[PDB]
Amino acid sequence: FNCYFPLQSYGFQPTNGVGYQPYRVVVLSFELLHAPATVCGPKKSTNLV
Amino acid sequence: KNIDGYFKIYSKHTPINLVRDLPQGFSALEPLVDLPIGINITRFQTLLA
Repeated sequence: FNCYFPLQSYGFQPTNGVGYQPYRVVVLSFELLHAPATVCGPKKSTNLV
Repeated sequence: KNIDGYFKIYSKHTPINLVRDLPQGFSALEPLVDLPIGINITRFQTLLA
C-alpha cells in the first residue's frame, strides 16, 4: 500500500501505435572549454595544383 | 615534457659499446607521437623487467 516500484518496462510491438513505437534517441553533447583534445569537425581537401 | 596538456614523447636509438659510465657523443631525438592527455605530472617511476 502506497509503495510502488519506481522503474517500469516499456511496451514495444510492431502493431503498437506510432506514439508507442520505439525510437532510438542518441544525444550528442558538445562542450566548449579549455581541455584539449577531442574530436574535430570534418576536414576536406581539394585538388592540388 | 607536457606543453599545454600535450605530452611530447621524444626517442632516439643507436648502438654503442660500453663497459661502465656512459658514452660521450651527440644525439638528436625525434617526436614519436602526440598524446592529448591534459594532466598534471609531478612524479614518475621506472619500469624494469
